[PDB]
Amino acid sequence: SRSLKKGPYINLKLEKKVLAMAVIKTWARASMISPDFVGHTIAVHNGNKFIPVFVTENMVGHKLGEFSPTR
Amino acid sequence: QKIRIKLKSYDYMLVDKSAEPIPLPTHKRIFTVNRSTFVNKKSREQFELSSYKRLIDIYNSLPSGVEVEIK
Amino acid sequence: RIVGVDLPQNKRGFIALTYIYGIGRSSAITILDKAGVDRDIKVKDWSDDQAAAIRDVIGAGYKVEGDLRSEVQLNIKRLMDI
Amino acid sequence: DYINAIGRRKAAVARVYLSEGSGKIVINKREIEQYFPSSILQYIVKQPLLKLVAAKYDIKINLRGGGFKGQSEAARLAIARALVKINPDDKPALRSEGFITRDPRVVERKKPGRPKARKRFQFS
Amino acid sequence: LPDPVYGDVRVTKFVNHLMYDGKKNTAFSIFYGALDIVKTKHSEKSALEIWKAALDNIIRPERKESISMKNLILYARKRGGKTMADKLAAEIVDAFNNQGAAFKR
Amino acid sequence: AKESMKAREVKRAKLVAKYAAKRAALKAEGNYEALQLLPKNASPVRLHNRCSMTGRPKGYMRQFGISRIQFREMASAGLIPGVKKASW
RNA sequence: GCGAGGAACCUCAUUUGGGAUAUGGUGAAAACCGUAGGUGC
RNA sequence: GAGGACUCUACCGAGAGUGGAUGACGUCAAAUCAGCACGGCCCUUACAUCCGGGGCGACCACGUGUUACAAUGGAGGGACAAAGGGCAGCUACCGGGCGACCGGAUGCGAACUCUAAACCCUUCCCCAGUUCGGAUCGGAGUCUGCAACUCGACUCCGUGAAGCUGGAUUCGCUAGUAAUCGCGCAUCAGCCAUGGCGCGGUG
Ligand SMILES: [K+]
Repeated sequence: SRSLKKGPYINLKLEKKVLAMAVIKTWARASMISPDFVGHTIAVHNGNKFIPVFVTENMVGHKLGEFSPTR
Repeated sequence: QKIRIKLKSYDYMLVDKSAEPIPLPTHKRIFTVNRSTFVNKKSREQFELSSYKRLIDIYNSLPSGVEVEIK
Repeated sequence: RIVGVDLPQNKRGFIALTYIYGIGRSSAITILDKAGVDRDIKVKDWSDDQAAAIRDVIGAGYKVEGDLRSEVQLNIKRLMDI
Repeated sequence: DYINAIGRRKAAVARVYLSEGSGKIVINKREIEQYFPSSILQYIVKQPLLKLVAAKYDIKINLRGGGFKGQSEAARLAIARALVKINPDDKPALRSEGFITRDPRVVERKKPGRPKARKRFQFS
Repeated sequence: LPDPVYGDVRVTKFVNHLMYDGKKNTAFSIFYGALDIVKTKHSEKSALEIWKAALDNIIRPERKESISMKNLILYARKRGGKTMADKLAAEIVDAFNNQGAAFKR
Repeated sequence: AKESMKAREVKRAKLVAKYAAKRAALKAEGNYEALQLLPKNASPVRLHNRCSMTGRPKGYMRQFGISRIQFREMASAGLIPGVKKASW
């Protein structure tokens, strides 16, 4: 896992877009979901499509690419 | 006070002729590569690269390929 | 016996404590050291005070059975719902 | 002072200093009964002394390299040639039992294309 | 090669036959334990003489000795038991008594 | 092989050498919300060791900087100083 | 258990999409904005 | 100060060798245009070129291996003594730590630093799918790296699967050899390394 000395890996641009916020498209598959994301529609790239994800409190703490299969 | 001269090369005759001496143990490296340029494994040949070192001392006070350290 | 489980009496304690769902060999050794019981005598050769100490060490700080099964099943169900 | 000899067996070199005394074999600043706790290993090292001579010599041995069977066999060879220096009439008594001959067998190098020296991969 | 306790090359050859995996002192210990058990349980002559008589009870003479030792070891492995020496002692006593699945097999 | 491979390798080396100071300054401290603002090419993790002349990215040797086939060629040709062929 | 004796990004040739042929702002990045080559046969 | 090491020379059975490399002598239209050059053809508003995000890792048959299926054994506690090869990286020593290694410091660009296990004693297990086995899955973390979801390694705590020595057939060798036990290196930020290349113990 990611070491606690570094903290969570949240993409700064995606976090800024969510805080300033419609479905938000992104390629940040390795971004960790933060509690501020809850209640938002994030369309994650998967290789050829943008799978939409509605963020709920249960998903907090998981990478955004876990809810968008590639194969 | 003393001066120590350490010679080192890759040719024993060359260092022996250069040093006008305690003989230090040699450093022999062995490289193993595939004879073929493609999938044909199990056919290998060995290339040896040797380093010969000599030490001399002068108490109270060269061909190419030899490096000499004076201390 | 000890907690909902009847251990094999003839076995030594440090291996007979592994028959509970939440305890392995290392947890058994740790619990024996914490309760001060030797790891050589059998389960049958336990005083009531020794058994009470072992039971109190097991409780209030360990998930053993029933609760552990419910927690594992809840985690599996949450992962499935994910 | 001390009759000197050397023995080699695999990657193990033994040095012997045999002086007049009463037993008391010391190896690497340690007693022979505590350095080699196996009775087979003590029988190999003290073999040529019993063949001819024990309880009449004090022996100090320095060992380096190899394992316990390599060192014990190397130590036996060193003692065997040290006894022939003390008396030239003891040579046939030691060669007949096969003690002065050095065994030159060492671990063979691993050839390429094979997992071991003479072991080949399974073809099928 | 001399035996470490008895000084007979036949004992060394038998231990060589017994040897597994390159471990020779283990085979020596097994043989000596079996020779001790053959005297502790049952048991005339010494353990070494009893073992030699059992080998005789069980073509070049060297080949005969080798096949006798191999047969004795094979049937010792075949018979049941927990400790290998505890097993093998039964083969020595049974070959001395001239019976069992080992004899004439 | 190819030419775009070598061109982008040289570009990566140039960017890494350009940004080698600020990245170390940010890594020595605890800063990570700004360490992700550096371009991905600037990190030294995208630096493969290609052959110096042919450009083969496999079979690389660190001592000489050449692949195994090129090494055998030059060792047979005598171009590499010191390296000989074992008689055994 | 091979070219491969180091496929998370790079390697990478394969697929989808966006480009071109000093500071800001817009961008996932490339990039934008104002003040000969082929790892093709 | 010369018994070993280490590295230079000279003789070596007519009397009481081995391992490896050389391969004039070869046929397969055998393999290699993707190591590298190169005759011909085909791409230039794209088969050229830059970048993000995916794939090469998705799920029955064959080959090559690693663990086992256990008492010539597993566990716990003590005693052992190797050859070769690496070190801008390994690390002497003090403590935060259960542990992976972090945080202060010390030598070392190399006859200062990483190298044993199988063995030898003592005790438990006593034939049980077990104190055998270690697959799979849940939780906590430690690293590397901008980033570990697809898709890394390692360390703790649980969970504990098939597996009771394997039919027809078939593979490897003739001695420091098979069978075993550990150690090291190449590429490499990390690593899938149970692979490849070597080194020694007992035998
Ligand atoms: K790399």
